[PDB]
Amino acid sequence: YEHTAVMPNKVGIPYKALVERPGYAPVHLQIQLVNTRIIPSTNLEYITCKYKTKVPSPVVKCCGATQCTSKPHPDYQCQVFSGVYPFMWGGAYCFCDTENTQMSEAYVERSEECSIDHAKAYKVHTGTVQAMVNITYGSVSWRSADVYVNGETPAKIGDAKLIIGPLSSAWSPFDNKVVVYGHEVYNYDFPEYGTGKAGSFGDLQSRTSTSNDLYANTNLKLQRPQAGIVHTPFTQVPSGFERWKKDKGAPLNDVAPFGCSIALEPLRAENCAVGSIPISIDIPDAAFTRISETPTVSDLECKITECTYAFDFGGIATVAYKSSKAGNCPIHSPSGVAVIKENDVTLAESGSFTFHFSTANIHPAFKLQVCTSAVTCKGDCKPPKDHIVDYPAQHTESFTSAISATAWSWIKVLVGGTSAFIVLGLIATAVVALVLFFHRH
Amino acid sequence: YEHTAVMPNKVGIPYKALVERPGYAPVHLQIQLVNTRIIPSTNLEYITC
Repeated sequence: YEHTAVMPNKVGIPYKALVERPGYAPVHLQIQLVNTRIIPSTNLEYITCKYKTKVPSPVVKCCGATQCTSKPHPDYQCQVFSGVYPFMWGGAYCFCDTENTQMSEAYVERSEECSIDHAKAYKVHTGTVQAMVNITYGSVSWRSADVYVNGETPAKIGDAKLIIGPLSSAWSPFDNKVVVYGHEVYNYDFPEYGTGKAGSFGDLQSRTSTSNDLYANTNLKLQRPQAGIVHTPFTQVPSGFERWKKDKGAPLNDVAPFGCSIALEPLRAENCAVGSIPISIDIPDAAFTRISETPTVSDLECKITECTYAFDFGGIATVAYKSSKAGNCPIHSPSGVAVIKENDVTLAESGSFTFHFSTANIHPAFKLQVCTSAVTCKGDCKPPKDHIVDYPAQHTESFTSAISATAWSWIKVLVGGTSAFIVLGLIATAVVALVLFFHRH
Repeated sequence: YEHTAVMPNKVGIPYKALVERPGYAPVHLQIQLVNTRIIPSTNLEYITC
């Protein structure tokens, strides 16, 4: 038997339902989620790290001049300085006074720390969604298996085939372009490998972690060596990756709404709570019993001894039955006013059992069924003493769940008697037309 | 759990109350005084004999 219904996209809260099959006793079906992963499809554009400009040794022409060729190198710079006349250890180096040439060639490469700390630039394209569901029905125990959240894939868990329906919203926390640095991800824009502003983020872009190609602008500029010493001095703007690591916002795993935990190695977005998930589970008939197998119950009276407003299970009710024989049949509340903590019960010959519930109403008006026989429960509830707790809400909050009986009666005379007061005023007009018409004849 | 009330200022008469924690059984409570001493602050000025 198939069972198709809808489910809120929650992790901790189970989904309790009863399957109504004609000619068979109803069975208890419980669905619980464990994880909920949103996995986009990403492609790496480039990586970024701090640079390191190595300077080769210069040639010191003693009497003459040289030139240089445009060597293929990232941010390669060249100049020629004349009349240097350098001094080394042990006297001067050249002989021609005020007629010399120093090379001073510089070149930019990536650092040796680039294999450890780097930022990877990704482009996010919408991908797949998968989750993990816990399955139990009847007397079969809890078991779990991974499913795929789409509209097509059948997942066989246990003996039943479950199709998890698609999400009701395509909301994803990721932007078009994300950057991954170490443990956390960010929503940051890129210079897109063609640009780089020499001090901001893309002053060293390499297409992969070991690429021979390397784009790097760093505003490198060679300066003149001074006073007769041999060195190559340069001048460049500082690192844009180093500047990014200080002037940096909050990561996406501290900013993302709906409680989206963000993991790394397939770049998922775990345990978001948005939308609804439809289901379709084909329960086998081997877990179904006939009407003659189950014991019928009668003479049901339910009394709520104590109720509390909090979203712990703070409502206790005792109900006395009169069954035909001993047995075990599940209980369930179909309405959304109350959820029920236990599923089955130990029946006897005209006993009484207690069940724990958790509502969000001042006056609950739910009903529950035991061995396909209904009984209505009602009572009053008190507010809880606590202000802040560490566990989420087991129930659900409706529009009319906060209205007490005194305030419900107060609005029943401000729209009940007042709207009926215009009925008195309208019929006085309707009879003054009749009493004036009768004056003529 | 915290329970607040008002007891009278009598010595031998015990105060009885029933605390009501929700979800739990009530617990009897009994507070009784033994002494009640008012101690003013004094400073000696002189003695006489």
